[PDB]
Amino acid sequence: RWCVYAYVRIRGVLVRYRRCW
Repeated sequence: RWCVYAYVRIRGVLVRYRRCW
């Protein structure tokens, strides 16, 4: 019951996104 963001390597770049349990 929590959510957190993370960064992924896409297009040789670092993109941030939001995640949830």
